Amino acid sequence: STGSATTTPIDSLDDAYITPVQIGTPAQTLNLDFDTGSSDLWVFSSETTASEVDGQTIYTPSKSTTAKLLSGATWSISYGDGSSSSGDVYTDTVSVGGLTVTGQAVESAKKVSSSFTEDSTIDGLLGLAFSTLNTVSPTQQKTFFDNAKASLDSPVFTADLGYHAPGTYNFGFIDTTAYTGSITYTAVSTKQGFWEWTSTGYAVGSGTFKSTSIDGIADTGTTLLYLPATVVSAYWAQVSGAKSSSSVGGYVFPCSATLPSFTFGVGSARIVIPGDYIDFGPISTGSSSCFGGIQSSAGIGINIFGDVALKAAFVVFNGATTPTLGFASK
Ligand SMILES: NCCN1CCOCC1
Repeated sequence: STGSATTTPIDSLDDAYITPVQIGTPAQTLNLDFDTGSSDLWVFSSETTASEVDGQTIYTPSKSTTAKLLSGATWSISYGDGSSSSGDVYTDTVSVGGLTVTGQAVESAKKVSSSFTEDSTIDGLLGLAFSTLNTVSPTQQKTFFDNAKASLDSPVFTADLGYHAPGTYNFGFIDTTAYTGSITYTAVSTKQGFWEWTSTGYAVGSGTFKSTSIDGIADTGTTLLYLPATVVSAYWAQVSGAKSSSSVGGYVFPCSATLPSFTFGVGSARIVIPGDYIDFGPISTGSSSCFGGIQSSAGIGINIFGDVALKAAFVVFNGATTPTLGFASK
């Protein structure tokens, strides 16, 4: 089998992408943030504290004839950005772009932190990292991809995010019309539960490529590109007026600038992120300063190839027994 669903930016800056997901019988469609950096499929629900719901579509398991309460199972997650959520677990039929998984764990939120409440466009998350990071306790649950894996024509999923435009998540197949050149695959370490790989280096604009190993994760659930301070400083040094701001929380630059591209290595292949993708957006509407799409990973503990980087490529998350990651230009 296969599935194909369109993913859409939630706002004019691509702060996050939402993909419609069908849950239950009859279908209840919720717009979830597909996150390759986490492994819980959780939704705003009929159990969520009313004061913490502000415009989101909720999942009501009592209205689903296929919903089954997973007795004694609870979940509680805290993300790298400081946001959190928790609640109970049901199993239900979940479909993404025509691909159906029966008995998928759907984590019904009872509580969500304020960061979630204020994003009316995000009805929950659909985790696509390895199932070893799933928070369901005591019985750890599998991700939608992990459950679908055996039934798919090929055990893979692809991310094709658009810049200020819709994109696609495909399951079980590779669309050979969606990219230029070829897909270069690279090794993945599953030791930390992430799609963790090693980039072979970088270039700033038309500069000479520097061969240097950069371990990081392909994370569709992170908005920006987070790289070592050395790399990030060499990039922003090419932009007049760029500087790190403590009030904004990172590199800002004058909105008047046209930015250089940033290239990252995938084996002997090169993915070029256009300068416009790195011009993330104004720190406020009408502001003099704009927030950088490339930021330092110094306080995080891991480098993150977030949406700024992934939207420049067709990305294959290969879930075979020994997982690999593929990148193609587009
Ligand atoms: N609620 C703050 C976080 N979110 C994250 C996704 O984009 C919008 C802002």
